[PDB]
Amino acid sequence: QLEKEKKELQERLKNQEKKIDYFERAKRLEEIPLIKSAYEEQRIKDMDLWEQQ
Amino acid sequence: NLRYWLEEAECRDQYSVIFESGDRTSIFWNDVKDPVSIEERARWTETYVRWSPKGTYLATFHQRGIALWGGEKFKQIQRFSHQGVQLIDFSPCERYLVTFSPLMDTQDDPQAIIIWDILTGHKKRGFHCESSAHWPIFKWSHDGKFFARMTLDTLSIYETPSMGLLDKKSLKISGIKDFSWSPGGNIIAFWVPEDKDIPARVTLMQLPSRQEIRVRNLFNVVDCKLHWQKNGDYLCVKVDRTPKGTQGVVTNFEIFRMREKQVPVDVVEMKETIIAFAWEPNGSKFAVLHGEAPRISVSFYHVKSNGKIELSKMFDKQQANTIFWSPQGQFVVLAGLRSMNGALAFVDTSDCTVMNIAEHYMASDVEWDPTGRYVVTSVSWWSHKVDNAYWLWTFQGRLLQKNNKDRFCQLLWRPRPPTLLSQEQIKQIKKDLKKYSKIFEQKDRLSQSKASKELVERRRAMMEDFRKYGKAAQELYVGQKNERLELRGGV
Amino acid sequence: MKAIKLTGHERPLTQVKYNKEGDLLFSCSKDSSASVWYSLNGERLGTLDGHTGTIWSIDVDCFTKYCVTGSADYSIKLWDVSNGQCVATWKSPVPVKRVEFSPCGNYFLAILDNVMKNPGSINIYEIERDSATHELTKVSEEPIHKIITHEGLDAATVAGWSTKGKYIIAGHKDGKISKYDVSNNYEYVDSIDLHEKSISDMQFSPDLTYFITSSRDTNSFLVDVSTLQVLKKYETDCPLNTAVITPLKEFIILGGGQEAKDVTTTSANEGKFEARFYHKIFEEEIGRVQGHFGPLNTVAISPQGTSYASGGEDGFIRLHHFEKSYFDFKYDVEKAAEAKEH
Amino acid sequence: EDLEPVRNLFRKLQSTPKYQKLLKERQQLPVFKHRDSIVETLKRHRVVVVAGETGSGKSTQVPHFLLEDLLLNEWEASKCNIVCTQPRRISAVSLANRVCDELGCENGPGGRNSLCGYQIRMESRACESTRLLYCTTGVLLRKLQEDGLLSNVSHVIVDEVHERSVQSDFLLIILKEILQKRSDLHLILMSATVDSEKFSTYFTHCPILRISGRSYPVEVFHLEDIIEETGFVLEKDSEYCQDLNPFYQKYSSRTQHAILYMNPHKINLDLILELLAYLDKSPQFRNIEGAVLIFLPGLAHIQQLYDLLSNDRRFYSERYKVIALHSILSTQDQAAAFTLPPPGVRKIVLATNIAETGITIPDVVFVIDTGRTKENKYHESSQMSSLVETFVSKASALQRQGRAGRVRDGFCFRMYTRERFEGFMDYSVPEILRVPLEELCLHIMKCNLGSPEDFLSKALDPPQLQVISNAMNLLRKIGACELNEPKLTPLGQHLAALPVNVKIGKMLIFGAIFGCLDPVATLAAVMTEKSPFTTPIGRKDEADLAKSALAMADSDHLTIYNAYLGWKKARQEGGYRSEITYCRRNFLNRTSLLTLEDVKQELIKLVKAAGFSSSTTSTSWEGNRASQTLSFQEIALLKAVLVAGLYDNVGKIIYTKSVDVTEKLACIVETAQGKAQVHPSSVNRDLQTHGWLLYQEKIRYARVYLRETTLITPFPVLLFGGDIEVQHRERLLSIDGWIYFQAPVKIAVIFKQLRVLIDSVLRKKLENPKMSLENDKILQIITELIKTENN
Repeated sequence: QLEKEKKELQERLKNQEKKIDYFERAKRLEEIPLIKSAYEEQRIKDMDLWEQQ
Repeated sequence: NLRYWLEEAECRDQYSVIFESGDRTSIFWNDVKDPVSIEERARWTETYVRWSPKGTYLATFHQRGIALWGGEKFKQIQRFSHQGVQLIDFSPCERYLVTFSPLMDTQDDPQAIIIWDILTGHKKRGFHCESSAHWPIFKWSHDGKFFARMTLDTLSIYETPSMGLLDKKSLKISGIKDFSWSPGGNIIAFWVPEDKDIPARVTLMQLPSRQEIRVRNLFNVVDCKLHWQKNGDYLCVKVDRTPKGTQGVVTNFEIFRMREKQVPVDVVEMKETIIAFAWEPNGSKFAVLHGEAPRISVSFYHVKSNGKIELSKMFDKQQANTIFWSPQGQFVVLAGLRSMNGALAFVDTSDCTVMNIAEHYMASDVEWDPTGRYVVTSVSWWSHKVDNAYWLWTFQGRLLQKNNKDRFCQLLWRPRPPTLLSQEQIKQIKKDLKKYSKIFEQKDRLSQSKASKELVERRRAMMEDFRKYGKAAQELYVGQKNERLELRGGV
Repeated sequence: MKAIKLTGHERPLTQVKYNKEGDLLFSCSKDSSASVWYSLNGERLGTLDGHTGTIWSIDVDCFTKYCVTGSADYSIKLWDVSNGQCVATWKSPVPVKRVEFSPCGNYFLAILDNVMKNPGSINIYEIERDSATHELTKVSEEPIHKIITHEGLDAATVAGWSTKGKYIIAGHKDGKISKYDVSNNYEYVDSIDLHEKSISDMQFSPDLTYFITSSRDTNSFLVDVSTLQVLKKYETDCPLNTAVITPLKEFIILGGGQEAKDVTTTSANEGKFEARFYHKIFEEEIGRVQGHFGPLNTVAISPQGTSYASGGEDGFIRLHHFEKSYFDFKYDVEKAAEAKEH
Repeated sequence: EDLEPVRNLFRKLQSTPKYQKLLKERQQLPVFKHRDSIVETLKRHRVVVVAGETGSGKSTQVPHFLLEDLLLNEWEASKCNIVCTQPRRISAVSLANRVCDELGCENGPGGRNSLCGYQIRMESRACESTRLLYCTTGVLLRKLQEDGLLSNVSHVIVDEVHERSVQSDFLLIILKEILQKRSDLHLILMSATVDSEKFSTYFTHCPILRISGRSYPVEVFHLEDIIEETGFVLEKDSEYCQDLNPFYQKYSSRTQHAILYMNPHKINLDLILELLAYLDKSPQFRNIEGAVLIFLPGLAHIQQLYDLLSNDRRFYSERYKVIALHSILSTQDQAAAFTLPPPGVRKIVLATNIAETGITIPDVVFVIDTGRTKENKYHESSQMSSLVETFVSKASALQRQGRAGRVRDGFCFRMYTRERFEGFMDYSVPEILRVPLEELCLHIMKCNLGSPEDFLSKALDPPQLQVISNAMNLLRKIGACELNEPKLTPLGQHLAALPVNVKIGKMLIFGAIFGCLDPVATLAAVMTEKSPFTTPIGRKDEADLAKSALAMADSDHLTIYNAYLGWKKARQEGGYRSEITYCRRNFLNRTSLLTLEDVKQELIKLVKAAGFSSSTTSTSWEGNRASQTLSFQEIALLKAVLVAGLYDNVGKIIYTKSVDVTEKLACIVETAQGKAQVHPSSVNRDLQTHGWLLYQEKIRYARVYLRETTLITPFPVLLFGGDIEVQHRERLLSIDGWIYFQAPVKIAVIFKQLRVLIDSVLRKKLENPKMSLENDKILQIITELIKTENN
């Protein structure tokens, strides 16, 4: 019973680790196009601010 | 930062930021198998190296002027001439840099707190020197709209964009022992002990109105500590009260609620010697440590479905002195920092259950992934000198590696905030409802399984043939002359 | 790695060696004094003075109590490391080209060159030591055995002992390697024919169960002691003077080069005699490390695998401390297999 | 700093025949085998502990190897300047001379082109080429007050860290803070003992280099060995007579009987005489030249053994020279212990714990250790020092043993069993801590190192907070610190800059303000140095009578001053022969009187450098007055300045009218901390008057004694004492609520107002030391008032 609970705990922990890692990887992949768009907008603003200064 | 995170092949984690390997300030990834070194740059900093809040710039100390190292392959794009400086820190929105000289020169005269605007590249202000207390002595608001410092008899409030003086005034309030800005727009929590005619109080003040919106007198207190929740939802105050025997007899927790009408107050706790408190990141649970039992006791608190926040679990007494929570809320580290052994214990939450307990010989320093996957802990050579190392570990209870480092100075992860967050992303996180899922990780492991093939096979065969040759000689030698083969000279 | 440069010798280097704990480095050159250096910072600890000729070989015992040198002046000397004094000299009828201690420090061999009419030989000497202090008590003026050049081989040029001193392995001026059985009165056991030129170095793996050869014929061979099977071949376009097997990582370091002579070297191209690192198992060149102004004549690796030193025909020793990129250097199948563990 | 001139100087020195000769001797030292490992470890680590026995060569060769490496090898350090601290003046001077010789320097330390120098209190031997400085720990601490980062120093070496002195431990706290601020500073800790782990741990587990080294072995004989070898028989009727551990079964039944029945609570002086006679008879020791050093718990046992040696026919010959070494003796009599005896004469030095640390007698070969001391205990509730000490610690006994073995092999005879030694405590109770902390607290505040409480909490062994509070209360009472804050007053800033006790420093500053600096600097030198009065063995009553013939104004302080004036006169009028004749007639140490002149001139220079000039119009003391007795008015002023420095040390004379004219009753004094007797060496021992006594020190021996006393009058106490209360109805004036004077109410109010005037003038003068007070009406009236009290 101790070995069974230890195996079930290890499997639950391993499944939790994978879920968190895959969730963060998925969030980052969906964020890439937004980061690129935000970089283009920031580059325009920095260029306008430089020209104005 | 974001681009590199997409393009680069691995599998699967964070970027550093290492002081230690060699006489060099050095760049690494987290490639699961090892951290792989990207660069090692000889004498890049002359004291300490600091990241910008999104990791955008690297702030590098040179004794002839602080430098902001930018561009993908790293060069100085901006450098600020202030010597005698040791403190070199940003506004939380990456727009302004504050430099402080605790060593007077004729650089400061006597304007030792110098504020540099990153967007222009110019010194906007200097403010004359300081004696008290912990850095930051001059504290920004979350938006970077306001900036302030205490005079003991008067709070002075300074204003972005030009670093003016708010209302053309400073707020004549006396006896302040510390002040903390809210994450929420825009509020200061500050507190006053027994000052002559005035009994002790905690004040919540709104700005730019400048009104003491919630004051509570606390009465006869040795000390208090003001702990904001990370979104500004709550202010917890940790209050140590005094009987007529002149003792710190009992710690109380009193929680102000800031979204709720007319700022109601949850009085929660009464207990012996509370030495640490920490909120759940982005949430509403909390964990607490109590002294003198004679090992340190741990108490765990959750929010009830009927309202109030209340004790829910405890665990037996331990060596943990520092409570360090994951940015993803679930995992909390209970760490006995500055102990020779053990002393790192790991708890999964809701309903606080201990997952693992591990080594880190002479542990000093501790940090997490911004999304909670990895823990890194280190032993600075400024702190300790019997092992000197960094230790890298996965949230589960699996060590990745421990790498001893010869005169180890520092480790810091490069910041990586989640780029956007929304109701549909929060919905996608709930999609598989709770049971298991099998959509992503099995495909990444299949990709890794593909990475064992095509020219790879001949090399796998070579590795194998070598291990076999070696086992054969290993056997023979044990039998013939009782000798154990090795690849490095034993201790 | 980071490198610093040790200068002391004004003459081409002939041998560098680390001691067992890897905190001292010993070197000899065509000068008549040897030097001892701290391997941490390259500071010179002191010198060994008394020979009158090039010192070809230096070795240090497993206790770091004595080192032994072989010289062009037709002598071998034994030195006390803590005060740099000579405690014993043997005279030789021929120059001595190489010396090495047995793994436990009770014997050393010396290669006696085949000059004038001498056929050459590997001499074995015994040092009787106090079992507590490891100080010597007796040295005999005679070797306790002389392995005269075997019938059919040219003279030995290099030799070393295998694990527990059970075999002596030798390399010869005709590119052969031969093996001698220490228990059986050093009798000839076997030989292999590897190189088209003389064997210029031969060094052992950390456990002494295999070794690596090098030759000016551009090739290097990894060879098993017990069978003399050739395990690996590293093929170069460069005449080699020296080679080593690294601890910790599965790497090989090779070194040699061809003196420039008549062609002009530009300032951009100066300092480009290199050591080449190969992967031991895959036989693949993985790096070249520059810094020398003439051929590399000797390379040594610390037994901890944390630095290496090279001595050049330029009269310098470059001392190298490995960095994190070196320790983490891994083929993709090596990352895979190291993770398969857990 | 262009090092090339100094590198070229060193290369020239290395070519000298002197350097090459001494290099061959240096190569024989144990530490030389570790030269390259020491240098390489110091390159890799900012802090290193170097542990190894005395005589291994550490203190000479570790600083030398570091100097050699920094000059010859292009280390990335742009700077080569090494400081090596020593607890002892003689060690700083002798090590610098030895290393200067080993460097091939011809002019000695601080000579032209000398790479090595030394600096001790009142003596500096360094030049612009000096890159290795040996100094006393308190010299480096003063340099830290001038340069808080030691900006011009590259390497600090703290030697003899195992002595665990207050100044060493204090320096280690400061150096730990500087090592956090400066990445370029290196620290070496040198120890003779094996507790290198505590120092390693305290500096973040820094590397320990263990140098295997004998050097200069001391053979140890325990009480059982001494009894066996001497043939000593314990007589059953002797005052030393009061399952024997199986360990003793190897000794004779006589020795077993002597060990079983010998009183462990008495020092067997008869066994010391037999042991001394055995050293001359024994074939083992008879041919060994050297001095014998005997550790005794105090002056009474020194006298008892001196009398036994003087009366014993075995020791009556010109073959022995018996010398006492005790804290009570003059600096000249203490200096006699360092003089070599004539050839064939055995020197016997009878010493307390004064020989146990900080002092080196180079010719000691034999140590006799009684294993006993007398120790100062401070009682906080009474503010009294008591002298009551028992067995020494193991650390103390090993340091006594190590008095043999310094220059050559030696012998240590322990007048206690091996088992008794094994049962000694390892360390004495708070060697650094048990002492008063006021000078330490003053120094902490002078260096702006925070509160004394918070700073001392960081010590290896923190003192009790009550000791710190008491020390701070004394600094507040003196006026060195503000009343509510740990901040130095202008007086405190001047006191912290003077190399003397706060009470003596206040006396010097007041001596300058009252324009009496020359006599007061002589009194200050007398209070800091050993008494010039000697009491030669067997001539006590003649020495006491000669001191009484010099007695001045019922004051020990003015009696010593009068002795100095008469010596100065004898030297000026009759030269060297008159000087010696005066010293011999009055039992004075000439060397002590010379040191008093040197210390006086330097104290005057330091007070003048602080801006306190003596007025050029008082030609009264600087010009030719070696021929005049002090006027009564000058005596009154000197007593007043003594009270201004020492007021915390006042007591009321308990006059008891003797019934019997023949009983010389000792003068009894009531102090704020209880009753005491005037010490028998005082001219006031038999003082039979009502009044007030000032004292320098209150010490517990068998009784509580007041040392170095002065009879004082009311006006000094009223002007410079603690709080004045006026009892208008009773016509009584109280000072600190316990000192009572009968005064008309108007006179009592006058003194209360005169203090406000004094404090106003003193404050202005302490804030601006260069301000002239010559025409100050207030100072003139106070000086006139003090001068009138005895008319």
